[PDB]
Amino acid sequence: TNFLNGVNIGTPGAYAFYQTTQSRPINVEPFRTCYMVGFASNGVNKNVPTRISNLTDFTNVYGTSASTNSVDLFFKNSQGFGNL
Amino acid sequence: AVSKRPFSINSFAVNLNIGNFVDARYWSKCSKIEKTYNTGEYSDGQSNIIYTLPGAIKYPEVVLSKAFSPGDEELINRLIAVNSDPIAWVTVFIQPMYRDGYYNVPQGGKIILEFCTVARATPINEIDTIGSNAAMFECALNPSRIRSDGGNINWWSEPAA
Amino acid sequence: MAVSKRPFSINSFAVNLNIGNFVDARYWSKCSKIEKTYNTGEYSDGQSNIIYTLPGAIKYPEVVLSKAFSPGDEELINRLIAVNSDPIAWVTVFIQPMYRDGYYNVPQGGKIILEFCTVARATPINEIDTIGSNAAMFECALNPSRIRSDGGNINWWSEPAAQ
Amino acid sequence: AVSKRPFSINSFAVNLNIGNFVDARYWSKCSKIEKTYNTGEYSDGQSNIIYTLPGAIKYPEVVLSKAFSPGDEELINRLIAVNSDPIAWVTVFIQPMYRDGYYNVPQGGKIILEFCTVARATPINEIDTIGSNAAMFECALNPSRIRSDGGNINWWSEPAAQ
Amino acid sequence: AVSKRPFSINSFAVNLNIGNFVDARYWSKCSKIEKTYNTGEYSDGQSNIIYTLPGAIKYPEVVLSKAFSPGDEELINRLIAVNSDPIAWVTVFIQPMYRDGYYNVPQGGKIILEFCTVARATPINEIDTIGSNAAMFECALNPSRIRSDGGNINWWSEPAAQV
Amino acid sequence: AVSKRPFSINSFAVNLNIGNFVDARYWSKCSKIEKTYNTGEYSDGQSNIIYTLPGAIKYPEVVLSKAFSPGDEELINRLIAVNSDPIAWVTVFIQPMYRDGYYNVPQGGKIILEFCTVARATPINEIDTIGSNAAMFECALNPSRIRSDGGNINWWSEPAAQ
Amino acid sequence: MAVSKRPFSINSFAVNLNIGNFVDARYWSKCSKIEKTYNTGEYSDGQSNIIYTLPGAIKYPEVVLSKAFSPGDEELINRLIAVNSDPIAWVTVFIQPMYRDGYYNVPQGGKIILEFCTVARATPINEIDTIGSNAAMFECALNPSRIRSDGGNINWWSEPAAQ
Amino acid sequence: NPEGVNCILNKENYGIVVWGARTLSADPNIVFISTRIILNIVINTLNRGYDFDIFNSVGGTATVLDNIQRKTNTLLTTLYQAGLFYGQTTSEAFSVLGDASVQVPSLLQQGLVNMFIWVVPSTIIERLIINIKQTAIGDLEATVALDTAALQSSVEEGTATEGTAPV
Amino acid sequence: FYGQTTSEAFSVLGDASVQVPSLLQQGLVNMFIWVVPSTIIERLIINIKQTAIGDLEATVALDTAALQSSVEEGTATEGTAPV
Repeated sequence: TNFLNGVNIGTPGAYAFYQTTQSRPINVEPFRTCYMVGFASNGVNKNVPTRISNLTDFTNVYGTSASTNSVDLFFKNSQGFGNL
Repeated sequence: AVSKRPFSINSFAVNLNIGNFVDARYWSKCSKIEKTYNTGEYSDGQSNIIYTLPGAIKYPEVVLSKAFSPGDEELINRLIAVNSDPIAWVTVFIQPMYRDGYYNVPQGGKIILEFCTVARATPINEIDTIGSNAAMFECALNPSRIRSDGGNINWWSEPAA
Repeated sequence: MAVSKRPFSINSFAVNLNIGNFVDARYWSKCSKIEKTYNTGEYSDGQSNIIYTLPGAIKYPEVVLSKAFSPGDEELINRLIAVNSDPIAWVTVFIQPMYRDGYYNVPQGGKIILEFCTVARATPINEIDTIGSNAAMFECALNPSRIRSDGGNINWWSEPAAQ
Repeated sequence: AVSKRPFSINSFAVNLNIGNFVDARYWSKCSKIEKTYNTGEYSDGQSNIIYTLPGAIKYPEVVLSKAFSPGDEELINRLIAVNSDPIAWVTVFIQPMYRDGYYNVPQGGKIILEFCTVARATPINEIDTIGSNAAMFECALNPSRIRSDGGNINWWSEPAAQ
Repeated sequence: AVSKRPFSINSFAVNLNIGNFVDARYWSKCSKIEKTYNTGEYSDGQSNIIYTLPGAIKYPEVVLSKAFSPGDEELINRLIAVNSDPIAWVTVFIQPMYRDGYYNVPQGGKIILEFCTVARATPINEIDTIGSNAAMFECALNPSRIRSDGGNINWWSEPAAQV
Repeated sequence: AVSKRPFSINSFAVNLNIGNFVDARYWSKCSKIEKTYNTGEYSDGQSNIIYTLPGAIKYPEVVLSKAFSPGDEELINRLIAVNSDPIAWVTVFIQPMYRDGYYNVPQGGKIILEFCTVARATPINEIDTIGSNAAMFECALNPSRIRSDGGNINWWSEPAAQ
Repeated sequence: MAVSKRPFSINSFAVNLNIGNFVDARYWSKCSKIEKTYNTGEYSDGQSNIIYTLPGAIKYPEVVLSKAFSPGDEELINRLIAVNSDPIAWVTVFIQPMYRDGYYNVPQGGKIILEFCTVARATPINEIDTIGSNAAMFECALNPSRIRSDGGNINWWSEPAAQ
Repeated sequence: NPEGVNCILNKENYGIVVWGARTLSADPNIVFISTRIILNIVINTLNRGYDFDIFNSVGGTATVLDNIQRKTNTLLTTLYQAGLFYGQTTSEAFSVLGDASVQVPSLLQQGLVNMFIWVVPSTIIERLIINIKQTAIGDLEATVALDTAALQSSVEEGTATEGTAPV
Repeated sequence: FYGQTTSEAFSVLGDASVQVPSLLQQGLVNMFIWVVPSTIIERLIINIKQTAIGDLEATVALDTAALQSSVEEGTATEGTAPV
């Protein structure tokens, strides 16, 4: 993420990439997290609280779920801060 | 015969209103506050004594100062930008008090320097890698008027109708 | 309230120079005050005898850098002496605030940048005294034209611009 | 209760490195080892309490002393010459030990005062033709850094990244 | 920490070439050596910021001082008479070294103040039958140029048309 | 190589010739003695360097001072009256010497400030009934020329037609 | 390794004087500390807030000699009073380390020599008290200008003068 | 280049230039020839210094070991002052252990002395990556603030490298 | 004498540690002196180089560095003398 772009390059020299969106992780302290108790048909993490990075990750892991709208609203309002 | 021990030099709290921003940072130092009168000389013709005629009231420039600490970037930008808007003004609030430690006991209102223009902003008084003094944010202001509105004791009341 | 963060000390800044197209790695141990000064004119509104102040004609006052004169400063002397000879060449001053203890600088925020500075005075030797014990002092006076900051998160100096 | 028994004022061995040559002599006395913060005053504006701001570290002057004896001629002639060379420095080595007699028991590394300049060299503290004290060689050093290198205990470590 | 110890204020040796006369006397003190730029204020019309424009370089007056000792009679006469000859001018040589005692170890060339005119010659700074200070012989000089040629550092290379 | 010592501040004796009177009183203090050059600025047109042109020589005012003692009434009157005669001049004789108590070693001639006019005569610097400093006679003089003739060094040979 | 040779005692040093062209035959039973002092300045490298000390302006501090005021000291007094009157005259101090049990000094090595010393103080009588029983002490304070050693197989104060 | 072949190129405006500084090692810690040269310089400086210590009597005090440690410290200090190591202090540069606490008398009887040294060699710049954003007119300062905060936080708490490597 | 100091110029040895009682009984006293006399300038050699326009400063830097380094290393005299 904006730091590994030059890792898979053998030739020495100056190279140019585009500055993408870099995620800023959260420091671990109370009340920086929200636990959503929901259901997904594919029991990937049955009764196991799993961290979610974004709506795309939620959809990829759990697929269809009635909590998708809630997840999207949470991420839109949190703007990368806080954990789900 | 003295009852109330008088105000000390440390007995005031200074706050700023920068344009539409109510800045919450407190300032550690301030210069003298007066209402100075410019003077002209004259004579009544019946004697050789030089008489003084007041005129052209002025409120001399006031230099606030504090310790330069993080979170002062907002203050720096606000004081650098205030003069850019002709409607924008700087207001200085001075609350007298009798603080022991953090136990200020304000009495009376707060003297207000209204309609002040920034004349100088000095975030860093100097730099010296061997120095040990605290870096000082300084700000020079030119007030236009003085009043007071808060608590019971009015401190500054100009002659009105 | 309570001092959560100790304020910057007078020693809490690192100063570097960009002389024309040269990037000088030397560090300066002293610098004068950094200001934005307003030249003032007196006026009246006609309804009162109070003298009102009118800002204008901004000026950033001269900044005097100083350091210890040591070998390897000959390049600095020559560059500072020659920079003003090129009308395109300017001097840039980088001041990084930090919280150093020894050699353990802790830089937070960007750096204040005095942009487009012209040399006004170069003094490799502040004084000579065969009996003195002070360190010979390299001095340099600069006239900056503008101040900004670009590096780290904290933008210390931001001049008012279109919103 | 008490077990490890603490250090005595005599529980250290002092050695010098003068320029590029290693001195084999020992010093029987050394002053305090200190890191001093020159302090500044300031106020937060919320109270009249005076706060102190640390800054401008310095390691104060250190005075070493030993018994003036034959064989200190090279020590003198080199302490005189250290400052003449801008590359030369004096390094002080202090090894904490638990000696009984000549049975020092070193533990931990040795504290090292690095980059010290000579401020004073006194081969003879005084002369008294009917005095009985031992002639005292003295040397004052202005150190620039302190560290610890040669052992399983880091007696001194300046703040660094990680 | 540090490697090369910086020059001290006592780390310079000062000599004079008075006209066609080479003087073996050494001076104990010298004032600061500078290259000043006189400055004019201007604006670009696009802003109210005052910009500084260098010009009219000047090398300020330098005051040498030494202990007034016998044998300085010829120095006094030469300094008094130098300005009487329009061709004659005074040259100042300043060599940086690391003197322990009489053990100077010079490195680099020497800073040469070239084409200097005498402005003041004070053999006796004052007289006091109760005073204890050494009488000071002072000499004020106005140099026209600075260069350096007698070593391997060259710390005053002025700008030149380098093809 | 510390050989001949340098002259000290106390290493001079000052005497006055006031008109036709050879005053025998010795003065304790004197100010600086120079040959000052007034200067103008110019350019050669081929550069932007400001060059200095000497001119209008001047010998700055010299302030002699001594302790006000009886017998100084003669000196007061002489200094007050010297300027009244356009032919009258004040001459200042400064003899350097290696002083030790009343022992001295005069070497070379004596600086002579020739054709000096009195600009200020202050018999009493100040009066203070609680003060304890010695009252000071002061005299300011404007010399016109400087020469040297008394001895075998002659260290103020002005340029002449050799 | 171990103690094979005992160290010098405070009484292991004989003090002699040369006063101008006079070789004084008297001995001094007390001499103060012998030192080389470096006057120190302060500086920084700009990379840290650590204070660095810069040596310079060497000086050998005043040395106070004392002895018992005895008859035959009149010539010594009259010489010490008169040394400073002659700008050529100097005082030279000769310190020979020995290992004397009684009058059986065992000199080893050369003699430390304080050269070019000026008299700053001469006290024939420290004090008077008809009830006192101490020996009257003749004292002299000397400001030396150099130190060396030339008298034997061991040289104690070799300067780095030898380039 | 990743296989240890250092190329020489004819670059216009520069001339003939070596565009490779890698060794033939598969060890990631000695990838660059500069690190190999730095280690060799340290080792050879120490060996030449100790050549004078070889064939020296080990007296009763065993002071020769302390002297050797002293000499090692001064030698490596000058190498740090030359600039071969990484850091801001000698403590981050190097460390030495050569006292008598690491000397076994059985080996000393044979004439063996063991000395242990740790160093942090300086690194180099091989490939430089420019990650530059193209902002709209007006939001330069806000975009810079946001992106800079994100990048600085990620680097400070070690999640900068956390992420896939493109291609 | 040649030297900035007496410790560079001369040295003496005449104490009792160098006197022999047998010779003293005959009336003999031995003194030992060492001195470094000053020398003189006999022949002065000018080595002057002709430089093209512009490169004087660079040529001077290079040549001066070489000459000073040779002198301080003592390699200046290591060579063959030309006539």
